[PDB]
Amino acid sequence: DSVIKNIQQFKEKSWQDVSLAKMEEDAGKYGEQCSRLPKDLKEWQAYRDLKNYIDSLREQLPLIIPRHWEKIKEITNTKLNYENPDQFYIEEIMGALDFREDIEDITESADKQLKIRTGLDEINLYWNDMQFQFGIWGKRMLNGLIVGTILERLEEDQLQLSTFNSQRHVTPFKA
Amino acid sequence: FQGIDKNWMKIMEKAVETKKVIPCCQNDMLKDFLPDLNRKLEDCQKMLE
Repeated sequence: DSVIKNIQQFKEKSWQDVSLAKMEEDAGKYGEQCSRLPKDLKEWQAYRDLKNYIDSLREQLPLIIPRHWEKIKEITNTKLNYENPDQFYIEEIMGALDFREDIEDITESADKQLKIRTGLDEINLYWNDMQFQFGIWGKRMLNGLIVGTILERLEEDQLQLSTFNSQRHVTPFKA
Repeated sequence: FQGIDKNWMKIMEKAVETKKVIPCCQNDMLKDFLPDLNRKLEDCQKMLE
């Protein structure tokens, strides 16, 4: 009955379809603790299998919690899941190892790529927003009051771009 | 320096029209003239001295 009460909490977690972060590893852990010593005496292999299925979901739930998310879906056996499913995923994310952990490392990299791309998009805004600081000369025209402040940004950004160029994750936005 | 100043008068007449940074850096007339005007000013600077 406790094995059916765990299969229901999983079906409830399936119906939820939302990033599982805390409750999934807790519900499966607390029961499996009082089940391990009992399941040897209980025997009933269907209960141990359900406890095994509850443990695998507790593992997959921590892994579960953009272009990087679509690339994540790709290396797990799934297609616009992290799109259509992260929205409303019954048990596609939960179902989908070393090939899993290698995929996870390819998404953390894809997450770092995007974070640098956002950093470059931040640069592009401030160059547009800024305007050469024109100061009084009498009009007997105007002149650049501070070029040095803009020169500091040029080298700072050139150094940031050179620092990004050294990272392996620059290659897509390296152009 | 009568003529030189006109070419510089026109650069700062062009600066009012388009004031953004990325334009002024890439702007056609202003990129090409600063090297030329510099040699023209430096030659009138050295001649004054």
